[PDB]
Amino acid sequence: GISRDNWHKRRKTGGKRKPYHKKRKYELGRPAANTKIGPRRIHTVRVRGGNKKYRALRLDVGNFSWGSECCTRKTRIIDVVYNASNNELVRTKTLVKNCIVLIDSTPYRQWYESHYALPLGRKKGAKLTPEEEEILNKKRSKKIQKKYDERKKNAKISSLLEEQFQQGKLLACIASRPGQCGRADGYVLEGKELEFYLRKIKARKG
Amino acid sequence: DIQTERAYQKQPTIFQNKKRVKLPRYYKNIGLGFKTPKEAIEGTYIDKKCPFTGNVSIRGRILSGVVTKMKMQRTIVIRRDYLHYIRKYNRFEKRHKNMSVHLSPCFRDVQIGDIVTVGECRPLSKTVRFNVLKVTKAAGTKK
Amino acid sequence: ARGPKKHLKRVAAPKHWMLDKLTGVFAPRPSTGPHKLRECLPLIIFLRNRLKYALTGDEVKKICMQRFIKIDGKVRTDITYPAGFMDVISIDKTGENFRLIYDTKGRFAVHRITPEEAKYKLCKVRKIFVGTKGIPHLVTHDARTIRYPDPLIKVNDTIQIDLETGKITDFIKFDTGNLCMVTGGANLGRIGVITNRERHPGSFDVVHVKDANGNSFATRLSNIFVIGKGNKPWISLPRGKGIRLTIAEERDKRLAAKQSSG
Amino acid sequence: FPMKQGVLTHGRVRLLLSKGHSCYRPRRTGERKRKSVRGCIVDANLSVLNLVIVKKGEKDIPGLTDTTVPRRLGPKRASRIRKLFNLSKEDDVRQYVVRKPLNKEGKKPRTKAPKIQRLVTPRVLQHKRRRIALKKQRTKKNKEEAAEYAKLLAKRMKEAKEKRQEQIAKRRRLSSL
RNA sequence: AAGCGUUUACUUUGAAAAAAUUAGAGUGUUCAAAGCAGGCCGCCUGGAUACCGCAGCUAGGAAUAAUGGAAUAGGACCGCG
RNA sequence: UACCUGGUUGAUCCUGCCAGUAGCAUAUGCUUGUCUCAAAGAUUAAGCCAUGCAUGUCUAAGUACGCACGGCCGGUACAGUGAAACUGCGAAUGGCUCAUUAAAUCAGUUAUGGUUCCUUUGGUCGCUCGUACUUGGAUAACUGUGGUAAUUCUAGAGCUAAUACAUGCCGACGGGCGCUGACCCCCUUCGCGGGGGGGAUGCGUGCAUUUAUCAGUGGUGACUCUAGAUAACCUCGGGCCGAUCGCACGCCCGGCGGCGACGACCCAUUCGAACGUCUGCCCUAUCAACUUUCGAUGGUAGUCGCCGUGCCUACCAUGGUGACCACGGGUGACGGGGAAUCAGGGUUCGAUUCCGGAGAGGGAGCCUGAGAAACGGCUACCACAUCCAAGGAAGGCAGCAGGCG
Repeated sequence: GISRDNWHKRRKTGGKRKPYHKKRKYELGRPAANTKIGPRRIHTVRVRGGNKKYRALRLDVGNFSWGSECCTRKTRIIDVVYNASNNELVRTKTLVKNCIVLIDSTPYRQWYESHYALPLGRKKGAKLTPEEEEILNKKRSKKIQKKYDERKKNAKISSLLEEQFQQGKLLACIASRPGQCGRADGYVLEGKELEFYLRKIKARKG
Repeated sequence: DIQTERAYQKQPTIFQNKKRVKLPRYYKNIGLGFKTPKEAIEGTYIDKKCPFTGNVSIRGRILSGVVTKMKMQRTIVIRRDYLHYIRKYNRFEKRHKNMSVHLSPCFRDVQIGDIVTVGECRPLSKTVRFNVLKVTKAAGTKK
Repeated sequence: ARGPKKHLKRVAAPKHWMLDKLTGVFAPRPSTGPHKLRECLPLIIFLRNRLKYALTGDEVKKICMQRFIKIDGKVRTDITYPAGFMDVISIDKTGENFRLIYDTKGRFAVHRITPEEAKYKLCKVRKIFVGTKGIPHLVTHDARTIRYPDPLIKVNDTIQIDLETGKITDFIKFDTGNLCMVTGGANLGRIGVITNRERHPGSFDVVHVKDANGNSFATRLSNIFVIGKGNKPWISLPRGKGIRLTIAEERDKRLAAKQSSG
Repeated sequence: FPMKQGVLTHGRVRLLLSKGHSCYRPRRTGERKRKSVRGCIVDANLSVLNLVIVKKGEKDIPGLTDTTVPRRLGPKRASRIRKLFNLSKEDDVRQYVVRKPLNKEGKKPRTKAPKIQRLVTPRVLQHKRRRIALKKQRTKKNKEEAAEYAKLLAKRMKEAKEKRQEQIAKRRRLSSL
């Protein structure tokens, strides 16, 4: 197959390296995974040393971390928006490392409304009819209200992050290598990182 | 200033999106009695191949050279004069091997003819296996 | 080659085994174990060439399969087990215990020890590891990973382990003035007191060791094994006592003993 | 040339066959070899067809259904013996194992019984007690060695605190000097 | 006792440098080419040593051959606002 | 032993080469009594091969219902050998040759802090909080039918075993640690307020992998090292937490026990393998410019890989080497330790028993396996070549002998 070798190409000066041996097994090269968004299809590949790597081929879930409060949730990926490597990786929705994806914000909304007891998202005009989040937001005791108020004092959220929670989709960068270990984890963008990636998405869209 | 590439430029060690009520910069010692430069700590750039603010460690050999080419970006070409002794003809000869060394951007006052100190590391590219550790100015020419 | 080696040539065999050329093409390749390739002496060579008990390798296989040779706490049934430095071979029927110490030359010595000495042995630690639950681990030269140690132990120290339980009893810390056994190189078999330590950042350190007769010599740290504190070793020493006197003095000691014996 | 299921032809097809495939026994561990088989469609370009009578008709054939051949080997696993004889988990298997008579000229008539595999025996019970006793020994060794290292670390902490107090007393002596 | 010290070429010591082969201690394979053996009423033993180009590490020297200080003075040094 | 002699001329002295002189290799001619060692299809053809052999293997310790032998003490399975076979491991070791290869291999010195690693050895393996006195069905060996001219070609029918293939809990297991926390208690304030404790239900809480944060037990010259805590995953083409076996036999009043063997998740050790740092190689200018959007030299971000790298991909900059000989070509060049000649200097050979590299006529691709781009492994093309009943099958002696050229 394809070989990883520094001898198949030219020198520093420009001459040609004549082959003194053929392709080896330690010069192993395998084709790309190029995973998609769908039901979980992860194959196993025996590698050098008897170990196993995990090729994703279609994958939707991803355990994504939010770093200002350091909590991860298993979140389904729905869209691929930005990739600094190739424009074709944005055209055809292919997950690789350092992709900017739109992820569901409802587990982070549930965690925020269960921890800090503050409304998150919730465009004015709608109320929850199963009443479960209303029960989770109301019905507080005497001395635990001080702890909820001390949580409320340190619950400032950014403007662009608040707009993204209002839209319901967050921007997440894929940090784990998806085609090697099979997992496609990552972290939610915040601050100047999110401003830079939104400026690049706006420059792409025009 | 910085961040002119397509992706975001940051250091993989430090975190910068903490709860706010200057960004923290990571640096490290290099060993072998070499002192760290001031601008590598004071600056706001990044470099993943810098021997002070990057994921690379200086091992093996520590050598020297003289700078002869600076036409490349984030790397320079040094020149190495050495004398070879043939056992038959008891004289010397001038040979030079001009290796490519990754010039870290912590040094800015670098011209040609400057004696530079290089150090062995992991191969960062096809022909670069060396980082610039310290830069000595050439003989004379204060301006 | 397309994998790991399994044979070893007689010419490619190391010098300290002192094997002969006329007999065989191959040499007994030592198996994988606590010691390296060119630092040990196998059980088949120790039983056939040094002691001259058996005659053939089949007889060596018969001796090791009658369960007679008990190497350092457990009977091994292999003829090419790596028996390196500080190894106690216990033979039950003869009542003889052998400690593998180097001679003053490059070879090992047939060194007879008491069972009171054979109960313990001394081993230099190589490194200190931190296990998965914050547990310190000592890794020695014979790959003995011993955990929960005395926290006084450093990288270049020696520990006195017990063969019947596999636990440490005492230790020698690397201090200036202690004894030394040079375990490798041109000074293979030298015994002297440590008089200088020279550190090197990046480069490899060196130790100047002074002989008891006044012969100071430098030695790299990779071939240094301390055997006691000051001038009191905790092992028994073979004849020669690690001096390496001159070849004219060796000729004199041979000729005077020959003319005295007659 | 033999047949093959699923290749779905009528002529002659050469295919790669490995371990786990029909009409090819591997010789090396993982050896693959081109073999020549036929499709699973029955035509006149054949020699022998293998037929299995599933349902027996009205009349009785004297060639197949007349002479009945008994089974050659009996069950060997005790669970299969229980499944055959409809046994419980408390009754005996050794008295209910199937044994075979042996008779020929010259030698005496014998009766041979198979070795029952996976039968509950006190040797397996002793091994089952043995590995959990080794687990108990490992846990007791970890507890005793952790307690001994806790005592040793407490002694080292006491002497290190004494050394720190000596160093702070030396600093106080230098400050008074 | 630990650290620093204007850079090289040079020069001296020290470790690392696989064996066989090269020289060479001992040995009556009847001598010798060879081999690592043998002698005594269980022991004595040896199976050494030397060379190992070239490059690299370390520890002293600065004669020799380069290299530059400060000259529109943004020149050193002990101190201040 | 730092060595000369004859030859141009009628004769002399030079330069100058030739011829003598002595070894080490290769062949050849003549002759040949003993004995100890001893090279031996390398030079042209790394050209082609009939024949036969060269890697298979069982211990009391994985499977034993072939009477092939076999003991009588049996009805409480298997006395003990044991063909064949499943499974495990080796077959990636060794032998041959130098075809290719000129900063390539290789020699000296380095690091893997940038990676893997069978076996052996030393550590781990009630740490996890939810039928176990032992789980399920398929098959070989065997009985029987055979197809083909022929193969180490195999199929349908009846079975039967696992340390081959999957599922999988009892015991520790009663309480600890973080959370939600119903609710309760004490003091003070007229009161809101403030301070200090106990606690129902449920969840998570072993090692290993992935994501990010906080702090900084033990070291290195140096970590984004080892380790602690924090919020989850733990790839159905699933990760370990023994659903194994053998020998004498004991202690309680059914429960407890030894010597071992084998297989295993992780950390070390060893044999290594591979990528890298610096220096070193024959001749040629009738080879002066070479490389480069068919990667050339770097940066950013990815893919693959065991890991670091244009190894490869998308976009940017036009760079990189060279008269100190790059680039191109040739070699009757594998490199080295070494061999011969020798005053000192050097000159020539090295394919050859020791190490490293390459390979089985030429390339290319892959399963197995820890380790192969393996060829006494396969898969396609070129060249050679075997049996045929004319449908097909089958091969790689630069291994050992042997045959042709």
